[PDB]
Amino acid sequence: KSKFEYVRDFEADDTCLAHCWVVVRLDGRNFHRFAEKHNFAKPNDSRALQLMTKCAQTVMEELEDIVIAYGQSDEYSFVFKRKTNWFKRRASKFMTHVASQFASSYVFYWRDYFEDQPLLYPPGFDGRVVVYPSNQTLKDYLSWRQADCHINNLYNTVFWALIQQSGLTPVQAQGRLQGTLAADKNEILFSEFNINYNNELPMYRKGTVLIWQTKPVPLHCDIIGDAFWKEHPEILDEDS
Amino acid sequence: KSKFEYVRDFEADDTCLAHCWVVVRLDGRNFHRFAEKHNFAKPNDSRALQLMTKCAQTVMEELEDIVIAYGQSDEYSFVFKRKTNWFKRRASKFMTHVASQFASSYVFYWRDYFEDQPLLYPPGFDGRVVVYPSNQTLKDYLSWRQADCHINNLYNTVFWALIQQSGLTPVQAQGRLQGTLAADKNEILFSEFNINYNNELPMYRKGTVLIWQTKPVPLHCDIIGDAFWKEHPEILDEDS
Amino acid sequence: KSKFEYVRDFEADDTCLAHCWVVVRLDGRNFHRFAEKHNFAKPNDSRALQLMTKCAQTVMEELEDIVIAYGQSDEYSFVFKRKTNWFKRRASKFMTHVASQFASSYVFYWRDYFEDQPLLYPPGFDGRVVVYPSNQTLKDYLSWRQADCHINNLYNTVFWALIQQSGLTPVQAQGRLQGTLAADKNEILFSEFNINYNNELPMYRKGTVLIWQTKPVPLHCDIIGDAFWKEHPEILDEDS
Amino acid sequence: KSKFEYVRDFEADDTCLAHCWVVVRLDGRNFHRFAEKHNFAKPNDSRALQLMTKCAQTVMEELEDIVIAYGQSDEYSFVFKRKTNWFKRRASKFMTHVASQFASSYVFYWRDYFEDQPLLYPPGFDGRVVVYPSNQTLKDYLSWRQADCHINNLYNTVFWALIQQSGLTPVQAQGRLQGTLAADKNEILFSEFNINYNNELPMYRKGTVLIWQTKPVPLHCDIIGDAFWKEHPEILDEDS
Repeated sequence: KSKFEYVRDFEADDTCLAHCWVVVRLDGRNFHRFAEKHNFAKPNDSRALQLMTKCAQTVMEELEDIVIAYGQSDEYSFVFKRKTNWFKRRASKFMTHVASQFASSYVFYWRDYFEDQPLLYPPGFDGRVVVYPSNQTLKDYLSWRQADCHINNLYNTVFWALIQQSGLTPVQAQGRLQGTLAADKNEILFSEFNINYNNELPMYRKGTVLIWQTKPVPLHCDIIGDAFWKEHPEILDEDS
Repeated sequence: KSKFEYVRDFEADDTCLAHCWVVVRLDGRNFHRFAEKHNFAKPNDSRALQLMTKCAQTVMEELEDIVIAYGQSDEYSFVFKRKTNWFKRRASKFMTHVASQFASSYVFYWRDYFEDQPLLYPPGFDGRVVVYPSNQTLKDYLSWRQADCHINNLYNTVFWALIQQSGLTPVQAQGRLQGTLAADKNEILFSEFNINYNNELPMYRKGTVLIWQTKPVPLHCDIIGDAFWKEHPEILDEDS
Repeated sequence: KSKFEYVRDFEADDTCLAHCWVVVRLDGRNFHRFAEKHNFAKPNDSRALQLMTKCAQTVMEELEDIVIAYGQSDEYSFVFKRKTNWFKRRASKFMTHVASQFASSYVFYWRDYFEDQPLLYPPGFDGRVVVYPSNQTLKDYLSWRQADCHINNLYNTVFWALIQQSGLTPVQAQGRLQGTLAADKNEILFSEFNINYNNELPMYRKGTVLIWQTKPVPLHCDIIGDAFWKEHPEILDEDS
Repeated sequence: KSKFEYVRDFEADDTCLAHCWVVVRLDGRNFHRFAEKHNFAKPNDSRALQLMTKCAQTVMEELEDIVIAYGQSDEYSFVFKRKTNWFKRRASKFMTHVASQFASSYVFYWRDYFEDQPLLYPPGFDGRVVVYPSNQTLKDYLSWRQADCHINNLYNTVFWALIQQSGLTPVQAQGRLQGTLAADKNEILFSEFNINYNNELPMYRKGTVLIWQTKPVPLHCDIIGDAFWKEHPEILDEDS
């Protein structure tokens, strides 16, 4: 009917390969500018990070089949169990339901974390869907993101200390850090600022992992090693 | 030498066929419940509708290459010009940037339309991407959505009149309307409720179209006929 | 400055999910008619089957990264190792190179198997590509095809015996076999035709597997059990 | 049933955008070597070209919904009408049925064109599927291929004349031709070899077009201009 209904023929199938892990990853859009305009503390800002996590919790509570989420900096990844058929496994549905629910929550709960700082404008989020064929590839993905958190936090902590405390210019801080190794960065934090990196808050060092324990609770533990997985076998062991 | 970086190989290309119209369509998620919980007026609620449009305007102003938007009820469609290469024409990018920016705006500008009614929880939105190969198919798509607005508004107007004014039960209203034709519904509104359907507000009857005139201005005109397109030839005539 | 070159923009990416098994499966097109027209012996014809295998061998020798092939009746499946990047893993390339090389070989080597029977016309082949995320799914796929060979050979052997030896009409044969179980079919072959099914040629019962031993050698063994895989661990154990 | 049947869930949809032109293009695989080994005459070999065309005719006769084919050098393109639903418009089916039927025919009819030259080995063919959204884009595609034929034949004719008649070395011929314009190449053919390019056989200059007139007949006419299309309006005018 309608005579215009034929246009439905143009919708294409975007089904995610069956019995595989489906991950939706979100990145705040132009959050470098968003951070500036909202006076985000460098190198880490607890308000921003906890707001993100609160949004991830909401996504996990409102959508379905998400078994684990991992967030750090301006990103959050959501893993849907592989036997899911939530929306016939259509990529577009995973993407938009996660992206929209997250964004609405970001604004909705903003005041709970930024009681004094006013939200200047509704932000946007970049999103993508990736399918991982195995438990090992999924874990490697999560390790990839956690390792990224580590690399960036170490760099940023020493970088901002050089600026905010040593008085160096952004360009000077960068030059001093170029070519430096992990051990070097640690030595600089210790010698020049009397900072023990390993004592920095767990959230800033490892990021945040959300799992069902029922409600999604936050943890700032290592997920690269086996310990985490051996202790929460229900996640990867699930059927299909 | 990351070692986990190989997981990048899993990202798949979701490029939209070149030189074609790209449409992102959004639908409020479970908005039947959202409407109930927020006391939306039936059959039409100006607050809700105008908030949606405000969101569409924000999406058009913050993203790029959107030449026309059309909304009605709990939906809104965004048309990206066919020569766009905004994000290498990746479907996921169109989807998430539109969905997220729309959702954050929905919460952000809520009070501007629901000054008294409080927002009980951050809503989610359903989204999809469709590629239309020609100007005629794109027009037919828009006509399909506008015709949908007409069909539903006529049905809902008489439906809610039977309930809110005749005292019929939802089930009775439905029974009375089954098998009825468009002319019949019009007759019922006129005879039993002294309602001239054609005099109902334009926004409720035709929905809202957004085009650049620069800023995106709202119009509640017919877009099925040629009149609209002959008057705004810049939209379909653009290169590529 | 060609001016027509822009049509290249329309080519779409059809890359197969990285680090996964890629299978190309071929089916002779309308081979029921081809078999009739070329006097194929029923229920099995060694000429046809061995010609197919010869073709599979040529596909494995001329293309690259194929680690195992399995054929039966009018089909043949080719498995490409998962670390292959042969053609950027484009589905179309796997499909056409396999399909074309197979078809040309079918005609080229025809006389080597049908020395007297003349080829009446060049046949066509149906083809498809499927990506299997794991070793178990790939094995289950091969088992699915071998089991198919078993089910059909048992059915066809008793079916053609009822016709070619009992004088039943095709429709009568079918009626007699409807509702029958595997054991029943075995009983019928034994009692009424003095045929011990398990003694039928291995090729007809299990089909043909091709693996590198270098050249691709034919084997008519079971591949559903673990025996085959434990003995040829190089196939599934390969990197990536 | 089967227990292995679940593997069917892995097959992905590869449907071509509805109501659009579907083109399957084939390129002989490593035909530079094939030409050498079979003593193909340079710059053009009538046997090779006519064999290709014979194969294209067979593809058009055995498959369905192909309305026009265009071939030149070692390639052939097949255009399927846009309202086709032959195989649910699955790319893989267009690809493999065209590639296989073509290849089997190439071998089958080889002797009809190479009566003395023996076929040393069964060749392979590269294949691809492209979807064109409009009549204009389809025509531009065909013009792109015909123009390519022109460009290459002009270059090759003068190139091989320089070698085969002027005694230049391949590397010298190339150097002399670098930087030369169309008019220059024409001047060289005329002045040095007394060759009027425009008098070369139509097949070598324009290639071959196949259309239904019913059977697919060969034509060596221009298809870049409107003349051809105005005279055979049935092709682009067909419904959908």
